[PDB]
Amino acid sequence: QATQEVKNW
Amino acid sequence: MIQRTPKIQVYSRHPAENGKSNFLNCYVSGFHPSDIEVDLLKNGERIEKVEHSDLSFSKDWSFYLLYYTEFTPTEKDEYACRVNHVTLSQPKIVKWDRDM
Amino acid sequence: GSHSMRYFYTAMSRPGRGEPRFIAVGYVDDTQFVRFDSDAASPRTEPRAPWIEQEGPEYWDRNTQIFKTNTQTYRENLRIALRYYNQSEAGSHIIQRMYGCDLGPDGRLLRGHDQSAYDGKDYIALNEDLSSWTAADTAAQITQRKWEAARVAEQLRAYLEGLCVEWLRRYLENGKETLQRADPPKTHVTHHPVSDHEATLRCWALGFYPAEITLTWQRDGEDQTQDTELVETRPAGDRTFQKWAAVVVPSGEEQRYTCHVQHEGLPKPLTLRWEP
Repeated sequence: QATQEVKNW
Repeated sequence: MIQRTPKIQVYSRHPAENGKSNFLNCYVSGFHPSDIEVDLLKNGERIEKVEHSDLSFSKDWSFYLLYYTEFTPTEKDEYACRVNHVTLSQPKIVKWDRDM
Repeated sequence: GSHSMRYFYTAMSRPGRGEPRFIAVGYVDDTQFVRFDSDAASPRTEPRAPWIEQEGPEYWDRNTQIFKTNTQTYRENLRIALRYYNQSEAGSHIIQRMYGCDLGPDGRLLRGHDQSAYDGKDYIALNEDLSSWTAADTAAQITQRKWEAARVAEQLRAYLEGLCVEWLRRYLENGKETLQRADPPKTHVTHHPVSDHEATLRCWALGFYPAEITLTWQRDGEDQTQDTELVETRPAGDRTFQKWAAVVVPSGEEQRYTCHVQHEGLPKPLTLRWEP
């Protein structure tokens, strides 16, 4: 199960 | 840009036996960037129905792909893999050697 | 044995050829189980191992939403990276990410991972504490400061210690007949004369899973590392792997050489020699 991205670079 | 040229191995899934169906593999690895052209050849001509794995990469960020097709080896038919990549000035052809 | 889960993301810009492509693949150990490709006719998370197929529609929808959002996020990250490196909009560039969890033999978390790269070079990595970052350069330090301000590490720690481990354990159980089965190598030595006074001995390992293996040649009981040609472990296409190691030896000295094989499917390491 993948995780969501939290913030851009 | 810092680029890495592909390593290439050409080999069969199972030990080759003439007249017995098998799979011909061309494993390309160690390359960066990811765009790459791979053909499998039978007597110098491109094999039409070739599949490949989904793009992934190693711990050093270099990419790898497996290209493969069903084949029935014989004594006389020659097989090879032909690879093009931005790091190559001409396509690299690696012949299938059943001992490697 | 020990087990791991990893996701691998690749985002590749291609100015003049549409928006950047995003590909994600997921592995348990050396077994791929999902893929997503933004260039597919209908981008969605797709199964790549039989034991994942039983997950219900909520699983497929949740993961597809993640990867569709990530397609957009990594297009933005590629634009940001151009600013951070003073680069033009004309070139093609790649972001990669790899993250996931490792379990020890008792199923306990050993450690988590989350690392990213730009153009094939390390960019930023979550430290083993799951609380701080290592930036590779002054560009990645900008991202580090942004992620510190937003407490990103705390969210990643919560995933890596929680959902990552829970889902890996579930996959290991559902796929136990394959994921928890080691296939030992089938081994043999071949002999290839190279001239009247030397021959190649090649030690083969075939049909093994997982991919980790050690193959070494000794001469008179001393490792021959500098003199051994060792090919990269390679996939057979049936889940298993292959490897060989070769030495060139003086004709008449073949019995002084022994090949040694270590693999988790073997109860004891093997010693082999050429058997004419």
